Amino acid sequence: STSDPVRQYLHEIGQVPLLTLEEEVELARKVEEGMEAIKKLSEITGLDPDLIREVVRAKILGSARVLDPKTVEEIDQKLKSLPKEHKRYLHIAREGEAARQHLIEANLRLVVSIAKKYTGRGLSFLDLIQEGNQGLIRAVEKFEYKRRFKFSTYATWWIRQAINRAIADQARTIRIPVHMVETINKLSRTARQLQQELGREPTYEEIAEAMGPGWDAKRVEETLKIAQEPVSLETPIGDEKDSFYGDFIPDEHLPSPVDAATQSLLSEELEKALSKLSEREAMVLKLRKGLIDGREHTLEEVGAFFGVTRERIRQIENKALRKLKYHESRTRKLRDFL
Amino acid sequence: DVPSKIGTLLDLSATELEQVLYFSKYIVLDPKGAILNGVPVEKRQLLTDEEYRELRYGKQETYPLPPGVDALVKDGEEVVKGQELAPGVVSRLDGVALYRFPRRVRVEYVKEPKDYRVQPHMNVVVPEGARVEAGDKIVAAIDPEEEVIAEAEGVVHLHEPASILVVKARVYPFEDDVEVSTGDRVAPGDVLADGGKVKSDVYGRVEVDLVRNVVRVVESYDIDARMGAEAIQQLLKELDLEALEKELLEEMKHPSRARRAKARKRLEVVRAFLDSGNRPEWMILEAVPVLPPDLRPMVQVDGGRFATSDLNDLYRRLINRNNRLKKLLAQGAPEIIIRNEKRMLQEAVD
DNA sequence: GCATCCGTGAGTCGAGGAAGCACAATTTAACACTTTTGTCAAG
DNA sequence: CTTGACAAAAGTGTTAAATTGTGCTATACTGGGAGCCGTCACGGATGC
Repeated sequence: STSDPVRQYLHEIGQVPLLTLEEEVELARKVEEGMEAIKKLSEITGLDPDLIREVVRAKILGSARVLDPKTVEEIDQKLKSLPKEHKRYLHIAREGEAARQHLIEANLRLVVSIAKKYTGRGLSFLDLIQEGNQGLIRAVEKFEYKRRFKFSTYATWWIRQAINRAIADQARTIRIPVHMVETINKLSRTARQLQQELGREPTYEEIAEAMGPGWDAKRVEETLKIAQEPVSLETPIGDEKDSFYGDFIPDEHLPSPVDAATQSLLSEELEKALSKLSEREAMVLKLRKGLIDGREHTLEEVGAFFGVTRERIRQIENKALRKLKYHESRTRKLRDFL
Repeated sequence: DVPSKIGTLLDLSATELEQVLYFSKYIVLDPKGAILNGVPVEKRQLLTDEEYRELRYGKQETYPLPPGVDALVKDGEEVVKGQELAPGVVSRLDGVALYRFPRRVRVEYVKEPKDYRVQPHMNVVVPEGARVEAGDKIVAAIDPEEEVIAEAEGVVHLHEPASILVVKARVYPFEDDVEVSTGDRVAPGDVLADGGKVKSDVYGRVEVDLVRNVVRVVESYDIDARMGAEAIQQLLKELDLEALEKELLEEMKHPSRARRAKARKRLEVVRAFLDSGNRPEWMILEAVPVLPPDLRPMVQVDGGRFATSDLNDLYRRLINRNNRLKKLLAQGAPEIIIRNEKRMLQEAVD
């Protein structure tokens, strides 16, 4: 279906026939032989094994794929300049790289069957399939046909692992580490088992006891507080959808008009009070309290500006602070701002 | 947005644009002398997935023979459509016939039709009709205890294929080193092996069979067809708005009112881009802007709970899919997987 | 011309707020110590 | 304005927990699941 992404994907993966026992073994053997051939090529030419595999993969995948192409063509020519005995490993590498593509493409139904069992846990059906496909790609890399086990027995481990790790890493807006995700899942299981056995919702004490050593009611509660998903700001309230959560949440970052005015009123009053001080006493207090440059200066730094020793600055500031205290008492025009 | 601006400039229908944009059909950007069903392939032509596969990789089919039976054809013999390969199976295309998995290998010792049985975990290491000196390997296996070798000199004959592969290709025998490798693409006259003694006589994909020491050229073309917005952006970058306007103006003199009505609609969009100074390819996004965080806040409510906007969830989906596509491209994943990831990335942006 | 399809539009305030483990790698916490800073009394 | 004790007040440097990221399981497993459903206007576009 053009409209349905899932139906379109299923149709595409249904165009590749399933592999028989003989077909699967040859593909796995070719992949295994190619990797061994690539390793030998690196030894013979001294090139990085990763670079050799990337050059081989680029040649197989063709020009329909976007190291620039010229460097690939240069390494390709160098490999092709090897003698026949060494060109044989290059041919094996190309055949193995092609086999890797066909072995992967033939097991795309396996991921879909496994992935359909993980829906409803935070990731969509197509997202589960793509994560599973990544485990399937990893399985082809590590699968060993010498053991005579079928591919699905070993691949099902990687497909499930990739899907589960994807859920632990992408299912929540605020990501919780995988280990903490495991703790949350285990706690939910324990509560569910206790709930079905006590005929009621267990308390944190029961859950902590069932979890095991190192768990108490406080830890059970903190873990449950950790696992709370954020609520949407656009959730409707009421039968008619014209009100939302965001309409009821005040902004408490920006200062209010009343807060801004009292800050500016205080600055004006403090400026007038600092007028009664001497020319240098006002500078000392304004420098030490961060009223000039925005940041507090120290006695030594203040002395550096004025060339006086640290001790003297402390005394002169204290006298000025005493002066201001006397002025405030005789006026009481600055106590309301505190 | 009906009528689409992208479709109007490129002259693509609403359905045609959707098929390309969401990876349902290919659009030809360079035919490369490709012929489809006896007709040359032309630029801007829409190809279905089967047509693209036939053009880009060729025609081939595998027919599974029933167990025990022996095919009526030899390995490497050309067949014609309708010919019976095995006693009960008839091919549907002409090409080289190849044994897939020979179940029994019948060697002929000279002094003697000794036979050996082939198992799925075993592979034959010699071609049909080969003289084997006493000692040479014949059938390989995982365990050397079951490995098959030749006691004396003889001729190796392969029988009882698991299936028959019919491939439309040209087979080029060789003796010395081949100058090409598997997956390479060649054109007529290109050297294949033996210093020009063997050369390609047809387009196709070259694959070297070391067991049969021949070079097969699977007849196919190096056509340039693409899907998605990468193809559309390629067409939108190639547009010459000056040239398009002149052609549209000439068609504005057509007697038919529908033709002039359509030409006016196209030229109104063309005129808009010409006058404003915008580029048509800017309608395809390469970088997606991200809204400032304070306009999509994640705030802590008076109770300590967190509230967030829907845009964060939509951004996370696009970022997750974008990152996954990069990983898949780095892994060299098959085209089917990549197409699904690209189709999901487009939907996430939408 | 012609149906058939899709897309856009349809009053205002108010009140209702499901693996598990192993191990490596990174980060956080707790010491330790030295190095400012702030006072002090003098002087 | 100094001038020397002083004491926290702070910072720098290791170290060890505590937290977090990552790889790995080998019987065989191979194409999803939920709508379902009482309105009426218009353009405007295409199927031709």
